[PDB]
Parts: sequence; C-alpha cells; structure tokens
Amino acid sequence: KVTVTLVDDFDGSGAADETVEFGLDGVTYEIDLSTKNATKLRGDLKQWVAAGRRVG
Amino acid sequence: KVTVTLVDDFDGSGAADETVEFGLDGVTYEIDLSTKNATKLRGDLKQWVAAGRRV
Repeated sequence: KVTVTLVDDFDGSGAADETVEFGLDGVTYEIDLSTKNATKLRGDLKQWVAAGRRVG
Repeated sequence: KVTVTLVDDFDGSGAADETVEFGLDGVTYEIDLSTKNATKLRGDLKQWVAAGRRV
C-alpha cells in the first residue's frame, strides 16, 4: 500500500497535529508539528513577541 | 537637552544595533536589538527554521 503521513518536522517521532506559520528576516516559513512541539515553538518566541511591535 | 537613544526592545539596557523582522502565527513583528540579542533571537529560531519549509 501507499501510506501518506503528516509527520512532525521537528523530531520526526510521530504525526503532526497542526501546521504553524512563522517568520524571520522577511522569509515566511511553515512547519508541521505535534501539539507539544507547536507549544514549544510558541514558548520560544513568547518574550520576543512581547518585546516587538506589530507590522504589516 | 533632548536626548535620543535607540534602545534594545528586549533588554531595555543595551544600545540597539539593528531591527529584526520575524513572525509567528500569521502576525509579523519588528524588534530593535543589540547585535548580541539579534543573534540570540536568530539562534532561538534556528532549529525551527531548519526543520520548516519556505512558504
């Protein structure tokens, strides 16, 4: 059979639960992550977002 | 005197050297940072950038 899986991009340990969008230096990225890893990414960026300013 | 300073947004303590653009969950941000803190931010994102895909 042909099996198609949405795999977690960060640790590859299991399936992803969501696709998270983020950005750096004018480049936009997407990443498929478990709920746990999406939570880690959001946590890593939390204080930076709090210190930054919204722009278009 | 009117004193003007470009202040690091993250630590409020150092002089800012550059503005970094970044984004999370569909919102885009700018932040003025010392060279050291800009490197810290880019470092925090390094593992995620490497694992993710453009657009």
